[PDB]
Amino acid sequence: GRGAASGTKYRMTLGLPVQAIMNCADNSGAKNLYIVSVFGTGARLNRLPAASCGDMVLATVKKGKPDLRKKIMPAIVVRQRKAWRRKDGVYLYFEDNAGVIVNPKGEMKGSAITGPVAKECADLWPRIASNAGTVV
Amino acid sequence: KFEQPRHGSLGFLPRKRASRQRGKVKAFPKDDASKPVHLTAFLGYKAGMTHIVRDLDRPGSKMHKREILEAVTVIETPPMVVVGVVGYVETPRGLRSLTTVWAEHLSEEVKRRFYKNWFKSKKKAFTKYAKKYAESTQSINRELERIKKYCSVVRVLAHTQIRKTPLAQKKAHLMEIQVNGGSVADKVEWAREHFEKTVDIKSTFEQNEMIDVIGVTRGKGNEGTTARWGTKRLPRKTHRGLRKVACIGAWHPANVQWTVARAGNAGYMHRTQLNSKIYRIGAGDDAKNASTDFDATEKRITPMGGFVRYGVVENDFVMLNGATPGPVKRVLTLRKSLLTHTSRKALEPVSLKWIDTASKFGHGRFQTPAEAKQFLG
Amino acid sequence: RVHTCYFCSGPVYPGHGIMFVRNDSKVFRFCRSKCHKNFKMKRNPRKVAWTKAYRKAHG
Amino acid sequence: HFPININLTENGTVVEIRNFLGERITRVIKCLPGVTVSIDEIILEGNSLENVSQSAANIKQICNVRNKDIRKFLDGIYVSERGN
RNA sequence: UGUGGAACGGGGUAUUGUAAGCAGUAGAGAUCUGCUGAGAUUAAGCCUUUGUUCCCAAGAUUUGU
RNA sequence: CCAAGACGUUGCAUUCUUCGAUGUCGGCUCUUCCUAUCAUACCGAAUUCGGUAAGCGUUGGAUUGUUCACCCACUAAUAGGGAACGUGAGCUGGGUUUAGACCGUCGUGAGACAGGUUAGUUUUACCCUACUGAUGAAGUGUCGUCGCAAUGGUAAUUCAACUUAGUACGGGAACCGUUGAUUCAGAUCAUUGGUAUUUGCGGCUGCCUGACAAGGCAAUGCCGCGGAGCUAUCAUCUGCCGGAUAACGGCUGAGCCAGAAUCCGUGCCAGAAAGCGACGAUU
RNA sequence: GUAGCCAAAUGCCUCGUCAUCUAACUAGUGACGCGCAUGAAUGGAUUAACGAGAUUCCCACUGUCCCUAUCUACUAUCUAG
RNA sequence: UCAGACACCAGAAAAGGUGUUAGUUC
Repeated sequence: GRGAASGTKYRMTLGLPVQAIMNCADNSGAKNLYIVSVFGTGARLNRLPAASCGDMVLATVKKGKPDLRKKIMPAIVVRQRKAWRRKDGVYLYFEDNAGVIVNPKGEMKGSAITGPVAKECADLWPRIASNAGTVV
Repeated sequence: KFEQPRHGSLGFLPRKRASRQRGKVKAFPKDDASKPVHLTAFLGYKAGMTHIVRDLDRPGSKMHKREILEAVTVIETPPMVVVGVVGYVETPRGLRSLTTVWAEHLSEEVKRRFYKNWFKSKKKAFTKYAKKYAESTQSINRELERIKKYCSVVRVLAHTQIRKTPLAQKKAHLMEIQVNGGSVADKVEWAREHFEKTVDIKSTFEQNEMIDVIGVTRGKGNEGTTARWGTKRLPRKTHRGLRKVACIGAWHPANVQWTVARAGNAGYMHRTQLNSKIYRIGAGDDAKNASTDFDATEKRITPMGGFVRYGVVENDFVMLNGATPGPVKRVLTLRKSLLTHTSRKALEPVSLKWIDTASKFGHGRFQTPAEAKQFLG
Repeated sequence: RVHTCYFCSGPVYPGHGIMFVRNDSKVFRFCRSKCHKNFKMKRNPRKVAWTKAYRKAHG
Repeated sequence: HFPININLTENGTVVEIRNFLGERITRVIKCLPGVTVSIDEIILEGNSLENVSQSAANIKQICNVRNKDIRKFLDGIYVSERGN
């Protein structure tokens, strides 16, 4: 799952726990994504799996094309509203939580991404970086 | 049905207040006779802490040769005065202090350590010792010879010039520092020739050494099991309280176990945090100590308005990586690391780019008053 | 290097304030939570008395 | 396939083996007292036959293949002769 | 009886956001504008002090190789 | 165990206590033990099975009151069991749950139902102990400074990527090493976030002090920012090498060598308030 | 045992079966009925409006929760009675 | 490498051993 990423992601503040609705950033046809699990989550009692920018999650399309709904497909968190600290000392937070639809190999289902893309997400996933318009 | 690891470590209890205010070096580095005579400990005062910007020179890392921001702790370390020496002889029951030799003249700062009420006392400590030191040095010579002949461990008694620090306290802190390196005869000669002289931290530590910091942590008073031990808060519906441990034991054994979380003192405890790098040993006289080479801008370590609840650091200081136990103005002990380490993180040289001296008493926005007047009309 | 804060129009040194990017990718650097929160309330710096932008354009 | 590099230290008192089956870990073995090792054949000579045999066994155990098929992977060091 | 201590005062520092008053060739009399990043607060667990003022040469108890 | 793993064979209800009352399931919480080992470490046998091994870990959810169960996921893995079927003066009260009431079946009826269904008061610690922290008389002449260390506790864990290397091997490794993470642990408050009786500054409402200015009342009137403190795996830092070994492999021919996350010490916490030393001054 | 109605507060077997909603439901709803043991003033079947009734879902909302933190007054605490 | 130790009694088996001390028969 998460081993299909290129590069090692630093620790950052998790801002999208399970059952969080985030906006679909790509033109796949989905409007929002419902997070049901996060890849690489260990065994901690009572703690919800939580996701941050660049993480891969399993998500369900609550609103969108009917064929897209009613199933589980992998997603990548691309934008986060919770603030996280880059190792250089800058605190980042996007205006909204956003994700994109990808296959387990890591290639996104969409053809373009709307809005900024987290630099950490772009570095981990080249395909998202390739389709991104601006990376910040 | 489910499992969860224990809440907290069982190696740190009893969670009682430390019996000492100043950190006790419970272990000294193994003595190596090949190494030259040197000190293996120092005693400073936590002035405060700030943050810096540093270029990360670790190859293979995701941020190699790019700037990082790190929080650093500044400890004011004015030179310690070596006032005495004490010898230890190894016995089948452990180390035993064979004898102690003091210097001829002891300052008022260290003499106040011996009195609870120095104002009312006649200040008579070491007076007869000074008299015998002057009139007959042969008895002192026999004592030093005894240390050289029988004692296998040598520790110098040192006190800190606390009057140089901005502290209302006037009793100088005194400790024993083990002298490793060379023969026992060499240690005694080094100790005797250094009576009443001062040893600076520049001689001991070398601007990159991994040291241990020893001190008593900041006291939080009495606390409950939710805060003292990190147990889960009980549900909102609970009767008679929720910030506690629900079950404190089984039917048998018919006792509460030592391993069950309880309330009580949570803080003011003795800690020995390991592997703290010295990022910079600054000299007191130098006015450029906080100014790096990529920054220029002649400035001192003290932020604008002074260190919060400490003042202005005018003496030699040490800037350590990360946090240290204890509040500000607390006595801290820096000792040489007992373990060997060959890690790239522990061996990489440190070259700072910028040191933050904006006011920590708020949201500082200016580094120095000179450019503060520039921005302000 | 130093950056200019959006609201206060002053210099933000490394590790100070927050950097907030809008859905439109535009980047805004705040030095303190006060300027951050004023911007969230859509305050015009030209109308706020303590902002350097107002001072530059008035007087 | 991968040649085995043997280094002698302290006049053959310490034998360092490198590039064993391509591994990058250098195996250092200190021979027992009274045994001298000299140089793809290594000869260990000494007065204590038991010490010489133990040193040879230790060298053979150090150069060992783990989690591999013994029939296919025949790399290693084995004693050829033992006399006076 | 000290490079003493305390009470205030000054400077730095920080928080807020241009005070009371006055003038107007501002204003369809809320408000704007000048003096005015001013004023107010600032250790109560901020720093600093050649500033002023004041206080202290002790009372009680227990203590022996 | 036996030889053709079949056939055989050997092992791992009662009514004694309580009816002048031992609070009755599950969950939540929290701790500890066992090994009959799910994962991790170490070898051994042809991704598959065993040996030593309980050190550390063993999840998030849907339904159901449920212990079992069953599903969608994640994970190195989501092993099992004891503790008065651990745990109600710890909780909750969903199951059980007297009296209300409804239904079905049974009964001539009152009623019954180990059938369903709703509603239905969960008391008390200030005592003793234990545990958790806090003082403390007295040996050592007295008071202080600096120490010693018996004993007790103890702590770290796991994964991924990269380099090895598309090499060995005939599609595909592994040691070392590097870079980050997971869980746990002890701190810390430079930065960020949270908090607001700084009632610090600004703002607003109703009333009141004749008006302005300045204030008060509204059980902290309300709103914005808010230093300091406290605090966040929401923020940062830190967390290792010695020895003996079990499995097992050797050496010579018992003894010795090799070898595990195991045991024991270095390290770390406490300091015996009836263990101890050195030293200072001694009205 | 008609008109009806139903695994219904009535169906033992039973987590009935199919569809429905959910990533997943022994829930809930819809349909089916050889219904342990439904059924017509012991009232049957609908039913607008009403209900501190029982139940299911959805948006809004939230410290219910992740995962706890901070503040206030009164206690507790120490003292006099 | 967690021997054995006195009846009732606080419990153990078949089968085994490159354990050892003896015996019986080819």
